[PDB]
Amino acid sequence: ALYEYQPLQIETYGPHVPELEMLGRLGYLNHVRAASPQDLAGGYTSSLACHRALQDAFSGLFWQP
Amino acid sequence: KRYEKLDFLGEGQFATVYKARDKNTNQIVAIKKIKLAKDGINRTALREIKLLQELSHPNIIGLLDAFGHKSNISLVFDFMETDLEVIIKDNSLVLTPSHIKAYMLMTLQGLEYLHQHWILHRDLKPNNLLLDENGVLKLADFGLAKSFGSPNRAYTHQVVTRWYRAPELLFGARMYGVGVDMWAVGCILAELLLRVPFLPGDSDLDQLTRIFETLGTPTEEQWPDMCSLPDYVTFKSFPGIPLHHIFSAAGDDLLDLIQGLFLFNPCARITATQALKMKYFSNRPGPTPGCQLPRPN
Amino acid sequence: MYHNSSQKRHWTFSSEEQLARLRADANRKFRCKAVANGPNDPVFLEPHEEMTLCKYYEKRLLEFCSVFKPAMPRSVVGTACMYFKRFYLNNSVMEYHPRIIMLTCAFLACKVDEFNVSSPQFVGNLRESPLGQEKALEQILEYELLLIQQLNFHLIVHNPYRPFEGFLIDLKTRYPILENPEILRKTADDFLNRIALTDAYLLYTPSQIALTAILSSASRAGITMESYLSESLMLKENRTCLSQLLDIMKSMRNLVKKYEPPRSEEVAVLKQKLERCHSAE
Ligand SMILES: CC(C)c1cnn2c(NCc3ccccc3)cc(NC[C@H]3CCNC[C@@H]3O)nc12
Repeated sequence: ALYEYQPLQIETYGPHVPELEMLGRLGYLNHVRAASPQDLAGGYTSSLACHRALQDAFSGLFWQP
Repeated sequence: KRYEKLDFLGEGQFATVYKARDKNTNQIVAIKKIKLAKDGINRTALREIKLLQELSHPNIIGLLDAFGHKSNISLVFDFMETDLEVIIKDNSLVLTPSHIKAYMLMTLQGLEYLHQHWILHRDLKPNNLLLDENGVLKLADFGLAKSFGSPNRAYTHQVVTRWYRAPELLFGARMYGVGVDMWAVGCILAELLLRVPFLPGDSDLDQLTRIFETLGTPTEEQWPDMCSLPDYVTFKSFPGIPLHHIFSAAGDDLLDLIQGLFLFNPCARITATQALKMKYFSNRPGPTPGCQLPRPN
Repeated sequence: MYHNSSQKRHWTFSSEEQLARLRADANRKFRCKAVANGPNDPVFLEPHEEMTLCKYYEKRLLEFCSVFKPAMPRSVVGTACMYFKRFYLNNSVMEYHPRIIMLTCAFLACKVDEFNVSSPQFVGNLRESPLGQEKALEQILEYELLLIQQLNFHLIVHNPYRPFEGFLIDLKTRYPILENPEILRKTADDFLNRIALTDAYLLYTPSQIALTAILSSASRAGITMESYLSESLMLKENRTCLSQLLDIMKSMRNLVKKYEPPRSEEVAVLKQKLERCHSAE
């Protein structure tokens, strides 16, 4: 009765959001402001702000009430 | 107003908590009745209301109902019998490796969900990890919890109980992410293992001394940009104690978990997701069922 | 996150006529109550007259939030305006005066969005005598729990503003056919301000609203963006989702075209009837 990680499947009713570590290698990070050294030192990376913006953009895009 | 008040469960700065029976179902609930001038309804109550209305996960406290009268609101929760602090302090309970695995697993699941919904708990400590009678741990006390990932907001740095406060908050980070909860999970894991507060600093500078004395003073190679933090002051170069000399009973898998949770660089410090993917959870022994977790009675 | 929000679950409705029923029912209950309190009396407002006053007081909320010192962030203004809309969905403008609920909506929004304004800083933004500011504060605090009860304790509001930024990032990185999508920003913000006056925020997702605003700015620019929808958003594989999405954006644009502002001489009469109904409450 061991754990095995399951990816936490929640339906976002909209397009696939590119994963947090892909954002730079897919060029999304060119189009947001960079994290300042203070922000970086605290753990804010602008991958956070980028990913949150992309997640909101696609959240319920395909949902109708 | 469908709630018959049974027992008194505690008082804190903003609220008194009571055990109540929901008359409409005969469920036992905890009613947190908010205490009070010209500011209206207390923000700590509204913070808890706004965030817990948007979250639904086994390992986060369910806000079952809310109601009130003229600026005195009251929030109804799942009744939890105990907290992890009572388990940690109860010298009659043995915290086996499977118990520690189970408590960690449920915490990180709750925290994974919470972090995926872009909320920092921002007050993680053994008090705030409540256990129901079925042995399901829930995150509770959302009074400091905040939405993160927005640069357009500054956050305060005085926002985890000192002993569980990450070094970026002690060095005065006003922008941060999941590292402030993931450090506190480290501190809780350490306290599950040791049965005593891991880094019990008397002040914020003493907390930094306790951290660096225990885990080593971070280099700018370990934590780039560290020197940029508002309240950065340089410390003496402590070597740190090797984690197997601290956690003498920890396996190498558990030491990798602990090490990942305690990285000084909050970017490099493991997320709840990547914590859950670590071989510590996947290995033997299995995490205990909630029905078999130790019950402080 | 919107896709599991209280907003999606409870406050995004199937049609503009479902909203009309809620409001008609709220108007009816005030009359039914007032007559049971001691029946087709011209002192009452009709639902369309309540609608004109709600449109008027939405606009005054916008102006209050516009001039507000310290500068109120766009998500607080959007959260306030959403509360104002949601309140007067199940509540009569004859029972609770919209000038007070406007301010209670703003005050609750400031608190909910962590825009830590003090009560004296808040009512200092009312162009009133200081006795009237303190009187207005008493009314703001008096109505605050009432607002929260009438919102069903669902306080988080998802505005189009962050999804709009997300699409503007996504356009730049994945859709190089639109070179410089920031040309769309001003005219997409204009559409976003227009669609906020309508019932769209109760009918569509904030992502749909944000996308409509972007694509309407693009169509206004002579830029086709069907390839963004089909190729980039993958709707080439699910034409039945492309159809639904284009229908939503079409219905949302038509919902802006059918918007008529609250007319100044109409409002000037309706306010007197509103005041008369409040005097004789
Ligand atoms: C408000 C809600 C989250 C809640 C549900 N059960 N419960 C209990 N139950 C009794 C108890 C006794 C001892 C240790 C833990 C729980 C006590 C309690 N006390 C209030 C605070 C105290 C600090 N820890 C977090 C609590 O919510 N809050 C709650």
